[PDB]
Amino acid sequence: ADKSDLGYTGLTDEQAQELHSVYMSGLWLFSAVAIVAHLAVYIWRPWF
Amino acid sequence: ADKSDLGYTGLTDEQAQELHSVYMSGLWLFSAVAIVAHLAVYIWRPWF
Amino acid sequence: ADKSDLGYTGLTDEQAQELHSVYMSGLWLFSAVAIVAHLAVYIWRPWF
Amino acid sequence: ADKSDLGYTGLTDEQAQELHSVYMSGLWLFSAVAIVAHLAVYIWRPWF
Amino acid sequence: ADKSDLGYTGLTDEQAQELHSVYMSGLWLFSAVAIVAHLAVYIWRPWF
Amino acid sequence: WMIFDPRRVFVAQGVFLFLLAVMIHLILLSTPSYNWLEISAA
Amino acid sequence: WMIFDPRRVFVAQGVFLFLLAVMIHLILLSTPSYNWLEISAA
Amino acid sequence: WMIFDPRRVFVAQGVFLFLLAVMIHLILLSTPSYNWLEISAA
Amino acid sequence: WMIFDPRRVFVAQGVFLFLLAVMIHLILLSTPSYNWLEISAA
Amino acid sequence: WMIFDPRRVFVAQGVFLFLLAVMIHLILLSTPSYNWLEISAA
Amino acid sequence: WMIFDPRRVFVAQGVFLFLLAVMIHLILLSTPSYNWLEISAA
Amino acid sequence: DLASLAIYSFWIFLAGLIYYLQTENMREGYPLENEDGTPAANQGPFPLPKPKTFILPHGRGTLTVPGPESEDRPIALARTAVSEGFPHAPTGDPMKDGVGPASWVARRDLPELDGHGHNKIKPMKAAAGFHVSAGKNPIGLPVRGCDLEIAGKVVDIWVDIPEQMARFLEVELKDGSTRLLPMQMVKVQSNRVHVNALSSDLFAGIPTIKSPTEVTLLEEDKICGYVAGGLMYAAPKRKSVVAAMLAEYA
Amino acid sequence: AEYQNIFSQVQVRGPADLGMTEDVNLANRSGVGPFSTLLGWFGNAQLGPIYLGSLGVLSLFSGLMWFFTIGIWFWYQAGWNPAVFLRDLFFFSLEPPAPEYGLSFAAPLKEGGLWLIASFFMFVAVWSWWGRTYLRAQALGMGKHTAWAFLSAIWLWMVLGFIRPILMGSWSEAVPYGIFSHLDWTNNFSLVHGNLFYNPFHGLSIAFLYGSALLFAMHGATILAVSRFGGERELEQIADRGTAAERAALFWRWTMGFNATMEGIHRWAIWMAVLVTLTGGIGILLSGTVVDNWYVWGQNHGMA
Amino acid sequence: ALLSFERKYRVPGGTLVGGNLFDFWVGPFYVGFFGVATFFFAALGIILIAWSAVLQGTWNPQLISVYPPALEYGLGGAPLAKGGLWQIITICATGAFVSWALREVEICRKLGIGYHIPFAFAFAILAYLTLVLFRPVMMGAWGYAFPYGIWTHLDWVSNTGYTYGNFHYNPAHMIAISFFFTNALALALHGALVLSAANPEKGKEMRTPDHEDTFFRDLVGYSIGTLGIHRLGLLLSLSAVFFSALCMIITGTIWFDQWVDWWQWWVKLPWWANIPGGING
Amino acid sequence: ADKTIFNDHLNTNPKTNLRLWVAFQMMKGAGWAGGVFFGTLLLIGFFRVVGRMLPIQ
Ligand code: BCL
Ligand code: BCL
Ligand code: BCL
Ligand SMILES: CC[C@H]1c2cc3[nH]c4c(c3C)C(=O)[C@H](C(=O)OC)c4c3nc(cc4[nH]c(cc(n2)[C@@H]1C)c(C(C)=O)c4C)[C@@H](C)[C@@H]3CCC(=O)OC/C=C(\C)CCC[C@H](C)CCC[C@H](C)CCCC(C)C
Ligand SMILES: CC[C@H]1c2cc3[nH]c4c(c3C)C(=O)[C@H](C(=O)OC)c4c3nc(cc4[nH]c(cc(n2)[C@@H]1C)c(C(C)=O)c4C)[C@@H](C)[C@@H]3CCC(=O)OC/C=C(\C)CCC[C@H](C)CCC[C@H](C)CCCC(C)C
Ligand SMILES: [Fe+2]
Repeated sequence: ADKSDLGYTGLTDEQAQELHSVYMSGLWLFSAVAIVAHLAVYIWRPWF
Repeated sequence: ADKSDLGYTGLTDEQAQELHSVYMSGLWLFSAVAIVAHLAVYIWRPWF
Repeated sequence: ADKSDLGYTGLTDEQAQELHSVYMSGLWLFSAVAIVAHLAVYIWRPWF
Repeated sequence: ADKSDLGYTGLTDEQAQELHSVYMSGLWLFSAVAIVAHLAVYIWRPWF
Repeated sequence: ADKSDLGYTGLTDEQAQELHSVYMSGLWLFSAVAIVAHLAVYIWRPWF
Repeated sequence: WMIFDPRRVFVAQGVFLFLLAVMIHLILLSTPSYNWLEISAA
Repeated sequence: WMIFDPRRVFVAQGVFLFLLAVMIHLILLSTPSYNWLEISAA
Repeated sequence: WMIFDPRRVFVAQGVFLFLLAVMIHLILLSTPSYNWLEISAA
Repeated sequence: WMIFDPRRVFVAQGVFLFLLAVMIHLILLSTPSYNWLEISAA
Repeated sequence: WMIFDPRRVFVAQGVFLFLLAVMIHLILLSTPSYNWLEISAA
Repeated sequence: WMIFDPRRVFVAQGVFLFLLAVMIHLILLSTPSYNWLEISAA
Repeated sequence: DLASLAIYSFWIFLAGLIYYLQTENMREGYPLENEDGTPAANQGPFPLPKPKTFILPHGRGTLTVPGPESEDRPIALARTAVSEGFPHAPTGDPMKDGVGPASWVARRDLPELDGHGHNKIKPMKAAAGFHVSAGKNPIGLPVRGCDLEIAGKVVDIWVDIPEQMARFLEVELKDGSTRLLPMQMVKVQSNRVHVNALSSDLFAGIPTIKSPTEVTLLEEDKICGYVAGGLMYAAPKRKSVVAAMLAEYA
Repeated sequence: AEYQNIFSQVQVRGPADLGMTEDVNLANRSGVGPFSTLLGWFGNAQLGPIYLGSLGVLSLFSGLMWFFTIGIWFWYQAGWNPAVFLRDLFFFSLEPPAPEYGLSFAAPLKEGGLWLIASFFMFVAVWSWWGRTYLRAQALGMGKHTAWAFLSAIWLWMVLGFIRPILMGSWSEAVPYGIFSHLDWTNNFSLVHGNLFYNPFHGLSIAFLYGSALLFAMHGATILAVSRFGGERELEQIADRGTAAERAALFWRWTMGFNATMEGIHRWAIWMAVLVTLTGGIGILLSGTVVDNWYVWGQNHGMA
Repeated sequence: ALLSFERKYRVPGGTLVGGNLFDFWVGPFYVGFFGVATFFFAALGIILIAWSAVLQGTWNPQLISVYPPALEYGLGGAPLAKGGLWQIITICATGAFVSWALREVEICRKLGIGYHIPFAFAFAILAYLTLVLFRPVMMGAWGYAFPYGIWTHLDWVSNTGYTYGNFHYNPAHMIAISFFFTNALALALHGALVLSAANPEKGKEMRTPDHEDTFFRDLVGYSIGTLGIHRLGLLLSLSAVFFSALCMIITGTIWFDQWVDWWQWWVKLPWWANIPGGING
Repeated sequence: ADKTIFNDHLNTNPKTNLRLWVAFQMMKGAGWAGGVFFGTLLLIGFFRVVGRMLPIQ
């Protein structure tokens, strides 16, 4: 059993509930965590 | 049986009854067992 | 359900609201923004 | 269901639809920069 | 010479009644002319 | 659309960074002149 | 359930901390000049 | 089932004891402790 | 048939010229004459 | 039952001793401790 | 029939101009009398 | 002759070799099609040649391979994902249409021919091969299904001559309608056969042979292929079949 | 006596079935050998018939007399007693004329004796039996591929006692005779030419012998695995693609990353056989009058 | 990616426990439940050849050296490059080989072929592992093994390969070459076999399964069938592995001396004991 | 005896678990054993068990 057009599955309305909460905020739970995590890595230890 | 939304599954609130005892408390007592060990390892005996 | 001939798939708008909406995540943030990553490079350190 | 005898495609007019975009102009600026980013190298450094 | 009667094999339920039966009952008269010679060799000749 | 949201979105970011970071840890372990406790040796 | 509970984190994370601890053992138990358990006679 | 008797258990009773007897006697047919068979020579 | 379109220029033709790059690069960067990367300091 | 009669009691009963005895009479012909027939001079 | 053309000039004779191009190019570079391109150092 | 000489005819000609070979290996199957019936995204770094001469073994006419690749045989799958890569799913029962494990294809109606003037495969009742004379003889034996249950009695052999090796166990049902089943998938322990591929309540799903003698090539694809049909699927998910699928040795 | 019908494997015997008749002969095929039904419920159980004449009573007889030529130089040292003969059934040894006589057949029966006769009867024991893997390959109308892996196989035989040690002026450059003798020559061409490792012709002659357990370690496994469908008949699967050619054309594509055909798998199997003793044909055809050393060849081409 | 008849075979499952959690087709290549594991092992071990390069002194694949641990350190580990990095590639490569031989079983339960293929790479884990888990384990430590390279273990197979004298003398080895020379004896034919059916001389009919008992019977006299050469071709190549492990299970742990000291227990017999004869005399 | 779904049962006292399980399914396990779990531990498990009391000097 399958639907017709765009897009499935899915799943209107899940363009802003499934593909933005664990997809765009993934670029936040690791990308923004890198902002504070890297502030003590770039100097350890390229400058010995 | 599965549902609809996010996470579903989930399975709200099977997202806060099984991602809590072994996900949080599993990794928080994997952080209460790993950090402590270092405190007999950091200096004994990399300094030689 | 089965499918037919050229050019499913394809095809539209599961190629226009999907493949057009997933592919350009590798032809911009690695094509034009890499030139911003070139910024901290294009003089460090080719020129002595 | 599929296709027929040699070639299809083909075909007239389907030859210049999927074989003249990233193969005609996809190998034209690749050749342009192969003279553009080569004339600035024709002189450096075959000469000392 | 084996274990029992027509037919074998055999047997249902089996196994819980065959390989458990070929390691005690057939050893019941082997270990009847064996343990006697073991107690005679608990002292000659281990301690030289 | 398509792909997986209740499947391959919490498992495409758990063995993918571990397959780009912790395997990358080995090359900065391939140092023994740097290295975060080999400095005592060199 | 977002991820799998009785499948991915009851023994599969048990070979996640185990996949890290021991591959580095033969780097820290090893090393030509640390030991402090082998070199006690010579 | 899956274990044979008209063929494969008639070897488990007939000669399994003869083997586990004389084959272990081979080594201690000339041994510097137990003896008891080559103690006699004079 | 014989040769199609949308699969080569994405992962194959991308390593057909890069392959043809390093078979030219790994020759002209080592001759006792050229260099242009190391010979820029001394 | 579970083994053939006229192939392990009549004439194949002669290869459980003919092989057992003659091999026991080939180890102690190189050994001068027994012999019992090789010395006939005195 | 028995052989091909849209596969022996579009991808075969088009690589017969690269297979035969570079082979002797470095056979006449290995033999030291041409060189011919190294005008830099001198 | 020389120290460095013969090797520069080896990295050039014998390197023009895996380019000449991999194509003779990438004939059948190619050219590439997608998941419906359509010119595919590519072909490969070893592009496919147009087929050459293949004179047929029994004057069967003209067929050139690489040969049939298109969508002539019936295909039906209910798609769960639209992008290429993720698997498909049967509409009804996966043992109905023939999608997934049980695999076949529509072939032309002619029994495999060998030599003397007759088909490759025949039973013992027709090709009077080797009979029964003296002593007790095990022809006519009971069988057990994958559900560990009686299914039918195999009472005849399908003989061979050139390769001297029987091929099929003709399972005749009580109805009289015969069901067919291959050879390298069966194991008899003692007195009664025990199958582990198909249950005793799924044997009619394999249709019958219209001729008890003819072994056409259209019909040697499912009979030996449906056995895989219950090798992928059978049987989810809990209880006595789990103690019949996992573990084991042979 | 009757013939059993064991519980499903299965088998029914073959009676009086010779084969084909077009170009061969069948009268010389006198008798179908007595069928050893060695419980032939696995493979086959058939003997005879075969081709007979003088394209045949020459390889046996020259095999024989080559076979006879080295064996009496095993009885030569024994002491004329059969006890020492099996005690040194291998320790005995035999070689051609001395490294200071060589090409000269003028060596008596005393010293450099029984190498000129065995290699003389061998030279009609394998050059008329290669004329039967190449001629009986036409006894019906077939190809000759069978003797195209046998014309690059008696090619490593076309250096070891033919082409090296005849235009090199030495028979001691041709291989000693028997069981143990030629193994103080498989460890003699090795101490001498500087260890044949840096010699990537003998060495890459080995790189076509470690690969015939990479093509046949899976061929007898996989065509034993697609058999539950019907791909064991290798003559109804090529053009008429069978249902064992769709249980195989995906596997190695999914696995290691390239499939073949049912005409295709016999074209890498014999492109890892016609090059075993060919790269080593060239790998013992260059260990002679080029650079005697391969340690002093492995410092001039290999890092340069 | 998929063939023209790969429309139907595309079905999920196969994997052990959890679901289709890992079983996605990437290209022609099968990336199953042992797929992102072999992506994990592959992108981790190619640098384990490039690790012993900044230390040993050779980045080039010519002489990269991750030597086996020292002969005398014990049941623990080693130095760094001389055994430690050696001990790192130990469960990276052997972690990958069976992230693949049971991922083949993720293509054998999926359809329904014979379980005989995930079985022939298993002898590749019975001559390699006759070098790590078997011999080095007992007589002391991991020091009784070889460097990983392409050349280093060559002049290790040569120079340190006369330590049992002359190895042709070894009877477990001899007969783990006697299955390694017949290896290619039943392939130079079998390979020409099914080319000369379809392509005879020119224009001639294709052959049938009865022209195999008028060619090979017209050859050497034996004909165990048409599927009796995929059951004497697996009798060629797998067995050059565990009769070679045999003279690597008996060679160095029991008889670390010469194995040319092996062929003098054939003359010590009361028949011909005090009486020499040929060659020896 | 049946839910018509699979091939086995739920609970109850008779009819079931009286002669399933310990009968038919995995009966080959013990027949395969007796020579694998017995013929490969007479020089390995006994190899590191005597190292216990005697090696206490
Ligand atoms: C180029 C270097 C040397 C050499 C290097 C080696 C090495 C290394 C090996 C041999 C081995 C052998 N060589 Mg040589 N060999 C050479 C090239 C040849 C040529 C040839 C030029 O065509 C021939 C005919 C032979 C002949 C032989 C066989 C007798 C033997 C086993 C080969 C095999 O695997 O087949 C097996 C299948 C067959 C059908 C061949 C039939 C021969 C029988 C079956 C095997 C003989 C075993 C034994 C000697 C018989 C003892 C019986 C007693 C009565 C108990 N060699 C050259 C001269 N050869 C192997 C060996 O074990 O030597 C004794 C071995 O390891
Ligand atoms: C220090 C040790 C050296 C070394 C020392 C040598 C020496 C010395 C030799 C080789 C040679 C070879 N080495 Mg090396 N080799 C080394 C490493 C190895 C290793 C490995 C450990 O990986 C292996 C597996 C091998 C094995 C090989 C082969 C690849 C090659 C010989 C091919 C052959 O014998 O076919 C031969 C097969 C034939 C000629 C076909 C037979 C044709 C004849 C005419 C037909 C007669 C058949 C007859 C009738 C049969 C009778 C049947 C009866 C009816 C029963 N070497 C190391 C580096 N090696 C030999 C060689 O030639 O170098 C390339 C050689 O002399
Ligand atoms: C004095 C010289 C000795 C001698 C020195 C040695 C030494 C030393 C050895 C041998 C060994 C062997 N010798 Mg010897 N050998 C002699 C001459 C010969 C001759 C010959 C023709 O003269 C031959 C044919 C042989 C052949 C043999 C075999 C019996 C045996 C190797 C088994 C094997 O390779 O499988 C085993 C297969 C493997 C180990 C591979 C494991 C498979 C793995 C899992 C796959 C690897 C994947 C890879 C990492 C990835 C690359 C793929 C890419 C990604 C594409 N020797 C003489 C008599 N020989 C070896 C042995 O017996 O030990 C087992 C050995 O060490
Ligand atoms: C008796 C068994 C014979 C055999 C059988 C066999 N080999 C097989 C197979 C079979 C059935 C396969 O199915 C599989 C295959 O894909 O077909 C070719 C394979 C195979 N045999 C291969 C190689 C191989 N087999 C060999 C030998 C043999 N294979 C034996 C002769 C040899 C030699 C000459 O000894 C080699 C080199 C591979 C091409 C392939 C194994 C595919 C595989 O399992 O890949 C997993 C590997 C990774 C995911 C990489 C991770 C590993 C690390 C990252 C690095 C490893 C470090 C290590 C030191 C590598 C160094 C290699 C060399 C420098 C030694
Ligand atoms: C590509 C390389 C591989 C290869 C290929 C290869 N080998 C081949 C061939 C090919 C193409 C054949 O065509 C030919 C063949 O027919 O195979 C069965 C052969 C062959 N390779 C063989 C062996 C062989 N294969 C080898 C290996 C290899 N061959 C590699 C793996 C080797 C090595 C390693 O050197 C050997 C020695 C034979 C099985 C066969 C050669 C057939 C032949 O030439 O024999 C002629 C017949 C005789 C000599 C008969 C005489 C018998 C005795 C000499 C006399 C004593 C017995 C007699 C019965 C006395 C009793 C008296 C009676 C009258 C009662
Ligand atoms: Fe084959």
